[PDB]
Amino acid sequence: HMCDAFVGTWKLVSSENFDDYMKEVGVGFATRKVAGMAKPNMIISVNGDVITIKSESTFKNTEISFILGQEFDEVTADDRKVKSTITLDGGVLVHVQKWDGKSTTIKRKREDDKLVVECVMKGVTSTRVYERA
Ligand SMILES: [C][C][C][C][C][C]SC1=NC([O])=N([C]C2=[C]N=[C][C]=[C]2)C([S])=N1
Repeated sequence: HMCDAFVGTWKLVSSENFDDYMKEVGVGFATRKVAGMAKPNMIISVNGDVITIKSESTFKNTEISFILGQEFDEVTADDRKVKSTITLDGGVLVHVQKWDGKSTTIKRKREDDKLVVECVMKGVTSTRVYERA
């Protein structure tokens, strides 16, 4: 019952600073535009120790599966090849991506009836709020 409050199908309801976050990450113009237009559903499931997170939109359908604390290689929606580790820290799922000497952290937390995603790259934070579908 690790992560139960995260499990489910979630729909994006608001975004702030995502274009600026993607700029800082290095996402190019055309991908930023089409990805910033995405209205993703985030689908989170658990089977034993394996957590799966899917992001589905008209831009891309992506899926990762992982065990907490155990690094994996990921291809991101914007085609970076990154090394990822996801942990649960005080109720927050913390996802760190490392590539080309850079790092970004994506945090997922439950707040009221929302799932709030905070994406940080150097000084820039984007907040992406989801509700149950
Ligand atoms: C750069 C990226 C792009 C994307 C595109 C599509 S939409 C979406 N997806 C996803 O997954 N998410 C989570 C994350 C991850 N990573 C990073 C950040 C975040 C969100 S909130 N949204």
